[PDB]
Amino acid sequence: TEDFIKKQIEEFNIGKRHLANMMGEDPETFTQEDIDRAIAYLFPSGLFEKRARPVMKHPEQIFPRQRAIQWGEDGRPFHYLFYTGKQSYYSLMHDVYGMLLNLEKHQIGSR
Amino acid sequence: AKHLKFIARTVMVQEGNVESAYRTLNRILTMDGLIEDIKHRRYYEKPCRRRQRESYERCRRIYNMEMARKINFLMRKNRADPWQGC
Repeated sequence: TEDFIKKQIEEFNIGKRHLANMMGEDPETFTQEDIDRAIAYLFPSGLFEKRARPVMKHPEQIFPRQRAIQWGEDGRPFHYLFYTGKQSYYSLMHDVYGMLLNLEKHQIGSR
Repeated sequence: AKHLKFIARTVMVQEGNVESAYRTLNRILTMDGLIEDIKHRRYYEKPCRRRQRESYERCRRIYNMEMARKINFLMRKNRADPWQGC
Protein backbone atom coordinates (compact mmCIF):
# COMPACT_ATOMS: atom_id res chain seq x y z
CA THR A 1 0.00 0.00 0.00
CA GLU A 2 0.96 3.66 -0.30
CA ASP A 3 1.76 4.06 3.40
CA PHE A 4 3.86 0.89 3.27
CA ILE A 5 5.81 2.20 0.28
CA LYS A 6 6.33 5.55 2.02
CA LYS A 7 7.73 3.80 5.08
CA GLN A 8 9.95 1.73 2.80
CA ILE A 9 11.26 4.89 1.13
CA GLU A 10 12.07 6.42 4.52
CA GLU A 11 13.84 3.19 5.49
CA PHE A 12 15.78 3.30 2.23
CA ASN A 13 16.91 6.89 2.77
CA ILE A 14 18.10 6.15 6.30
CA GLY A 15 19.85 2.98 5.16
CA LYS A 16 21.49 4.79 2.26
CA ARG A 17 22.89 7.35 4.68
CA HIS A 18 24.08 4.51 6.92
CA LEU A 19 25.76 2.72 4.02
CA ALA A 20 27.45 5.93 2.91
CA ASN A 21 28.76 6.36 6.45
CA MET A 22 29.94 2.74 6.49
CA MET A 23 31.88 3.12 3.24
CA GLY A 24 33.15 6.56 4.25
CA GLU A 25 31.75 8.26 1.15
CA ASP A 26 29.74 11.47 1.15
CA PRO A 27 26.07 10.74 1.98
CA GLU A 28 24.93 13.56 -0.30
CA THR A 29 26.70 12.42 -3.48
CA PHE A 30 26.01 8.71 -2.88
CA THR A 31 24.39 7.32 -6.02
CA GLN A 32 22.66 4.06 -6.84
CA GLU A 33 25.80 2.82 -8.58
CA ASP A 34 27.75 3.54 -5.40
CA ILE A 35 25.11 1.72 -3.35
CA ASP A 36 25.28 -1.30 -5.64
CA ARG A 37 29.07 -1.38 -5.46
CA ALA A 38 29.05 -1.06 -1.67
CA ILE A 39 26.49 -3.83 -1.28
CA ALA A 40 28.36 -6.09 -3.69
CA TYR A 41 31.48 -5.58 -1.60
CA LEU A 42 29.84 -6.01 1.80
CA PHE A 43 27.65 -9.00 0.87
CA PRO A 44 29.63 -10.94 -1.75
CA SER A 45 27.36 -13.45 -3.48
CA GLY A 46 28.53 -15.66 -6.32
CA LEU A 47 25.01 -16.74 -7.25
CA PHE A 48 24.85 -16.78 -11.03
CA GLU A 49 21.37 -15.29 -11.17
CA LYS A 50 21.83 -11.57 -10.59
CA ARG A 51 18.30 -11.23 -9.21
CA ALA A 52 19.04 -13.79 -6.48
CA ARG A 53 21.97 -11.68 -5.25
CA PRO A 54 21.59 -9.14 -2.44
CA VAL A 55 19.91 -5.94 -3.56
CA MET A 56 19.39 -2.60 -1.80
CA LYS A 57 17.38 -0.58 -4.32
CA HIS A 58 14.73 2.09 -4.16
CA PRO A 59 11.31 0.75 -3.13
CA GLU A 60 10.05 2.03 -6.48
CA GLN A 61 12.42 -0.31 -8.32
CA ILE A 62 11.87 -3.17 -5.86
CA PHE A 63 8.11 -3.37 -5.44
CA PRO A 64 5.87 -3.95 -8.47
CA ARG A 65 3.56 -1.19 -9.64
CA GLN A 66 0.42 -1.72 -7.55
CA ARG A 67 -2.82 -0.55 -9.14
CA ALA A 68 -4.54 1.94 -6.87
CA ILE A 69 -8.09 1.35 -5.68
CA GLN A 70 -10.41 2.23 -8.55
CA TRP A 71 -13.34 3.70 -6.60
CA GLY A 72 -13.95 6.24 -3.86
CA GLU A 73 -15.65 6.13 -0.48
CA ASP A 74 -19.10 6.39 -2.07
CA GLY A 75 -18.28 3.26 -4.07
CA ARG A 76 -18.55 4.92 -7.47
CA PRO A 77 -15.60 3.95 -9.69
CA PHE A 78 -13.48 6.73 -11.14
CA HIS A 79 -13.19 5.74 -14.80
CA TYR A 80 -16.36 5.56 -16.89
CA LEU A 81 -14.99 2.40 -18.54
CA PHE A 82 -14.34 0.72 -15.20
CA TYR A 83 -16.82 -2.11 -15.62
CA THR A 84 -15.10 -3.33 -18.79
CA GLY A 85 -12.49 -4.77 -16.42
CA LYS A 86 -9.77 -3.39 -18.72
CA GLN A 87 -10.46 0.29 -18.26
CA SER A 88 -6.98 1.49 -19.20
CA TYR A 89 -6.71 -0.64 -22.34
CA TYR A 90 -10.17 0.31 -23.55
CA SER A 91 -9.55 3.98 -22.73
CA LEU A 92 -6.46 3.84 -24.92
CA MET A 93 -8.44 2.13 -27.69
CA HIS A 94 -11.21 4.73 -27.38
CA ASP A 95 -8.73 7.60 -27.64
CA VAL A 96 -7.05 6.02 -30.67
CA TYR A 97 -10.44 5.56 -32.33
CA GLY A 98 -11.36 9.17 -31.65
CA MET A 99 -8.10 10.32 -33.21
CA LEU A 100 -8.77 8.11 -36.23
CA LEU A 101 -12.25 9.57 -36.62
CA ASN A 102 -10.83 13.10 -36.47
CA LEU A 103 -8.19 12.20 -39.06
CA GLU A 104 -10.80 10.68 -41.37
CA LYS A 105 -13.00 13.76 -40.99
CA HIS A 106 -10.20 16.27 -41.64
CA GLN A 107 -8.45 14.38 -44.44
CA ILE A 108 14.29 1.46 -39.54
CA GLY A 109 14.52 3.73 -36.51
CA SER A 110 11.93 2.35 -34.08
CA ARG A 111 9.54 -0.55 -33.53
CA ALA B 1 -30.23 -49.83 -82.98
CA LYS B 2 -33.26 -48.69 -84.96
CA HIS B 3 -32.22 -45.04 -84.83
CA LEU B 4 -29.91 -43.15 -87.14
CA LYS B 5 -26.22 -43.24 -86.29
CA PHE B 6 -23.82 -40.40 -85.49
CA ILE B 7 -26.54 -38.05 -84.25
CA ALA B 8 -26.80 -39.10 -80.61
CA ARG B 9 -23.88 -38.29 -78.31
CA THR B 10 -21.75 -37.13 -81.25
CA VAL B 11 -19.52 -34.06 -80.97
CA MET B 12 -17.46 -32.43 -83.72
CA VAL B 13 -13.83 -31.60 -82.97
CA GLN B 14 -12.82 -27.98 -83.55
CA GLU B 15 -9.44 -27.39 -85.23
CA GLY B 16 -8.33 -30.88 -84.17
CA ASN B 17 -8.35 -30.53 -80.37
CA VAL B 18 -9.75 -33.97 -79.66
CA GLU B 19 -9.02 -33.32 -75.99
CA SER B 20 -11.45 -30.41 -76.01
CA ALA B 21 -13.95 -32.50 -77.96
CA TYR B 22 -13.72 -35.32 -75.42
CA ARG B 23 -14.06 -32.87 -72.53
CA THR B 24 -17.22 -31.46 -74.11
CA LEU B 25 -18.62 -34.95 -74.68
CA ASN B 26 -17.80 -35.96 -71.11
CA ARG B 27 -19.52 -32.85 -69.78
CA ILE B 28 -22.57 -33.70 -71.89
CA LEU B 29 -22.75 -37.28 -70.65
CA THR B 30 -22.18 -36.26 -67.03
CA MET B 31 -24.83 -33.53 -67.12
CA ASP B 32 -27.29 -35.95 -68.73
CA GLY B 33 -26.43 -38.52 -66.06
CA LEU B 34 -25.18 -41.23 -68.42
CA ILE B 35 -21.79 -41.67 -66.73
CA GLU B 36 -23.33 -42.12 -63.29
CA ASP B 37 -26.02 -44.36 -64.76
CA ILE B 38 -23.42 -46.64 -66.36
CA LYS B 39 -21.35 -46.77 -63.18
CA HIS B 40 -24.42 -47.69 -61.14
CA ARG B 41 -25.67 -50.22 -63.71
CA ARG B 42 -22.37 -52.11 -63.71
CA TYR B 43 -23.76 -54.07 -60.74
CA TYR B 44 -27.40 -54.54 -59.79
CA GLU B 45 -28.44 -52.04 -57.13
CA LYS B 46 -31.25 -53.71 -55.23
CA PRO B 47 -34.39 -51.55 -54.95
CA CYS B 48 -34.00 -50.80 -51.24
CA ARG B 49 -30.40 -49.69 -51.70
CA ARG B 50 -31.47 -47.63 -54.70
CA ARG B 51 -34.20 -45.92 -52.68
CA GLN B 52 -31.83 -45.22 -49.79
CA ARG B 53 -29.23 -43.76 -52.14
CA GLU B 54 -31.84 -41.60 -53.88
CA SER B 55 -33.12 -40.29 -50.55
CA TYR B 56 -29.58 -39.61 -49.34
CA GLU B 57 -28.75 -37.76 -52.56
CA ARG B 58 -31.94 -35.70 -52.29
CA CYS B 59 -31.13 -34.72 -48.71
CA ARG B 60 -27.55 -33.94 -49.69
CA ARG B 61 -28.75 -31.74 -52.55
CA ILE B 62 -31.22 -29.91 -50.31
CA TYR B 63 -28.54 -29.28 -47.71
CA ASN B 64 -25.94 -28.21 -50.26
CA MET B 65 -28.33 -25.86 -52.04
CA GLU B 66 -29.38 -24.28 -48.76
CA MET B 67 -25.77 -23.92 -47.60
CA ALA B 68 -24.80 -22.39 -50.95
CA ARG B 69 -27.71 -19.98 -50.64
CA LYS B 70 -26.52 -19.01 -47.16
CA ILE B 71 -22.93 -18.56 -48.35
CA ASN B 72 -23.97 -16.41 -51.30
CA PHE B 73 -26.26 -14.41 -49.02
CA LEU B 74 -23.52 -13.73 -46.46
CA MET B 75 -20.69 -13.28 -48.97
CA ARG B 76 -21.36 -9.54 -49.11
CA LYS B 77 -20.55 -9.29 -45.40
CA ASN B 78 -16.93 -10.30 -46.09
CA ARG B 79 -16.06 -6.61 -46.42
CA ALA B 80 -13.40 -4.82 -44.42
CA ASP B 81 -14.36 -4.21 -40.80
CA PRO B 82 -15.84 -0.68 -40.90
CA TRP B 83 -15.75 -0.13 -37.12
CA GLN B 84 -12.24 -1.46 -36.53
CA GLY B 85 -10.91 -0.68 -33.07
CA CYS B 86 -14.34 0.11 -31.66
